[PDB]
This record gives sequence, structure tokens and C-alpha cells, in this order.
Amino acid sequence: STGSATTTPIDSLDDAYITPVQIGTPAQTLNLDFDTGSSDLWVFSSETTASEVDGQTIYTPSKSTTAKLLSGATWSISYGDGSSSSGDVYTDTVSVGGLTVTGQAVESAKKVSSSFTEDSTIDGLLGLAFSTLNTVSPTQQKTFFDNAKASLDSPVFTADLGYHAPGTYNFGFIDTTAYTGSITYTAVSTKQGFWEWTSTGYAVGSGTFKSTSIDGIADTGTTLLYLPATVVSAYWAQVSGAKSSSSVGGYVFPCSATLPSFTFGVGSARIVIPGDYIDFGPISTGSSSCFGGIQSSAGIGINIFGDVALKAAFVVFNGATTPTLGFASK
Amino acid sequence: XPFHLLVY
Repeated sequence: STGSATTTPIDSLDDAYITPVQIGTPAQTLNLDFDTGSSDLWVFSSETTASEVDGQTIYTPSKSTTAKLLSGATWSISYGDGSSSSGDVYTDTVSVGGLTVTGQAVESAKKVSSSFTEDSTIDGLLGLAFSTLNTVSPTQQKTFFDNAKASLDSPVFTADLGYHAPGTYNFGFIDTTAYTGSITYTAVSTKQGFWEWTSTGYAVGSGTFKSTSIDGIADTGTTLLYLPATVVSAYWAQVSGAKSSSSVGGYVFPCSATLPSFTFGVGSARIVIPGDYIDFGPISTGSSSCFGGIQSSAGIGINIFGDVALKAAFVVFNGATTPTLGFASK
Repeated sequence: XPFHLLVY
């Protein structure tokens, strides 16, 4: 079996992509954020505390004939930004793009943090990391991807995210019309339950490629591209007028600048991020200063190939028993 | 603004 769904940025900055997901019977369609940096599928529901629900669409497990309570079970998760939700657990039918898993654990938020309440476009998350990151207790639950893999034509999924444009999530096959040349695959470490890999080096603009191992995570659920302080500093020394801003938190540049391109190494292959992708946008509407899309991961603790890097490529997540990550230009 | 949804 296979699935195909369209994924659309939540705003004109491409901060996040949401994809529709059909949960229960009959189907309630909820717009989820597919996040390769976590492993829970949780959604706003009829259990959610009413003053923390805004404009979101909710799951009501009591209107689904296939819903069952997973008793005993609760979950509580916190994200890189300090945001959080918790609640209890049902199993139910969930379909993406036509691909149907039954007995998928759908985590029901009882409570959600201020940032989730404020985000009217995201009714919850679908985690795509390894299931050893799942928050449900006392037994952890499989992600959608792991439940799907028995029936998939190929145990894979691809991320084809758009720049200011929709894109696609496919499950179970690789669309060979979606990219150009060939996919380079690199090995994935699951030690810390992420899509973790090591890029082989970098170049700024038309300058030389520097062979250097950069271990990071591919994380669809992170907007920007978080690199070690000294690579990011070599990047922004090429845009005159770029400076680090304590106020705003990161490198900022004039919006008028033509930014250079950034290349990152995947094995012997090279993926080039156009410089207009690294122009996140301006730091306030009308402002003449823009925020950069390449920043330090020094206070993170870990390098993150986020949406700005991933949307430059066609990415295959190879979920075989030894997993790998694949990258093609597009 | 920008999102950091790795789990931490």
C-alpha cells in the first residue's frame, strides 16, 4: 500500500507545514504538523481544557465508532522550545493520503501550552522519529510510520517540502519525477532516537568546500538551519551588513541583501540551499532588517537540519531495519 | 515565529 498527501506552509514565512490526516470513523480531518524530530501523534480533542482551545479543529473520540480508550496509558511531552502538552490515549483508525493504519495510538490532549493554543492552524502533531522517543506510558506506542511498515510497498517515506509553496509527504514509494540526478543515501544513527546523520562538510557561495563532520538531526518540525557557531559565522562574514543581534536573538541582515548560497555535503554529493531560502523574512512587517535562516546551534546542544535545509532537497527516510537518509537535488 | 519541534 502507499499514501500521498499535500503539505502546505502555515504562513508566508514557511514556519511550519501542516498535512491533513483523517482520524476515526467516520473520518475527522485534522491538520497535523508532521515532525521528524519526535514520535508522538497527539491532537487537540474534546478532552482539551476549553480555555486553551482556540481556533483548532478537535478530535472527538466519542463520535468515532472505531475509537478505543488505551487504559492505564498517559503521555506528557516537551519540545525544544519549552512547549508542552499531556493527556491520555486511544487507539483508532488513521489515514494519510489514503494509507490506512488501524489500532494507531492517537494521544488526546488534556492540556496544551500557550504556544499551541496561539497556533490556530495546527490541530496537533504527527511524530516521525524512532518510536523509542514516544512519551506514552507505561508502554510506549509505535509511530504511524512503524505501524504502516508491514503493509507499505517499500518501508520508506519522502519529504518534499515547498519553498513558499505546497509540497508532498509520500509513504511507501519514491517518486522519481520529483527530483533530479540521483539520491545519495547516508547512514543514520538511532542512538538518541533521531534521524541523526553526519554531513561531510560545507561551502558558502562560490568558495571552497570544507571537509568537516557535522553531526545533526533532520527535523521537519524545526523551521531554521542550526549550525555550529563557527560555520554559521563563516557564512554571515560574506553578507556585509549582517550582524548578531542579542535583542532579536540571532543573525540579522538588511532585507535588500542578495544572500549567498550554502552547500552541505551528503557523502560525496552536495546539496545547495539557495541564498533566498536563508532570507527568513523581515523581523517586523515593513522593517528593513531581516532575520537569517542560518543560526548557531550552540545553545541548543545539537545541530538541526531544519526546514530551510530540507526544503532544498528531496529527502527519503529509509525505515529498513538499518535505516538511512537519502538526499536528492530537485 | 520559528518552531523547534524536536522533542527535548
